[PDB]
Amino acid sequence: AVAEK
Amino acid sequence: LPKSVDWRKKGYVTPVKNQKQCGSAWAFSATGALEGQMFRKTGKLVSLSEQNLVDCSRPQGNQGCNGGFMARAFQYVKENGGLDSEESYPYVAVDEICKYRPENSVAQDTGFTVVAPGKEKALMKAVATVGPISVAMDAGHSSFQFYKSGIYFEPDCSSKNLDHGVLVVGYGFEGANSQNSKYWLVKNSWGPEWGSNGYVKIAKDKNNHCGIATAASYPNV
Ligand SMILES: [Cl-]
Ligand SMILES: [Cl-]
Repeated sequence: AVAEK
Repeated sequence: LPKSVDWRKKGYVTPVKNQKQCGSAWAFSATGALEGQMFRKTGKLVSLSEQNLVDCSRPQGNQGCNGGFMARAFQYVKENGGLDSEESYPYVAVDEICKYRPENSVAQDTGFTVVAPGKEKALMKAVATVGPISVAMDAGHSSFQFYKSGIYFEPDCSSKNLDHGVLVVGYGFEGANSQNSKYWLVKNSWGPEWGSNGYVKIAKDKNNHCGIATAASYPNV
């Protein structure tokens, strides 16, 4: 899953 | 087995990375596990190339920024003969041309070992005896996106339908009693700003919470 920063 | 384990304290783990807007967590989980094993074998910690996995492992079943599996990445490294360093094959978070160069390889594997599915005690044995372990989990929750402290527990978590690859670097417990308030130490790939410096404590021996022992594996070096 993605969500980065 | 030990009451607690933390491979970060022994030099096995690289700083936290950031996958950005690319579905490549499976590649970061696999490089994390290979980085541990190469350190156990040689004494040298070298950051490995997720981009090499993203661009080159389509034949094995991976889909780049659209998803993949850690076992398929270890299969690629075995069939390929090698894996490049992050320095030589940098991360750009998009699908690109395979640029694998044997002269820049800093890692190899002969296959991989699977942890028995569903078994948190089998996962505990592998973490204690081997090093960091690749694992799948259900991370699709706002509570996980905004995690900051504490032992993570989410009722909505599934132990069977998973969507994210991470790295188990250890396990521990709160308190003086080693037999309760247990947790898995997990390295994510959403940057050091996410979570607790890029890490999360996931509830341990609470019925395979979020699927951490459902599909666990490690490379054989
Ligand atoms: Cl896998
Ligand atoms: Cl920390």
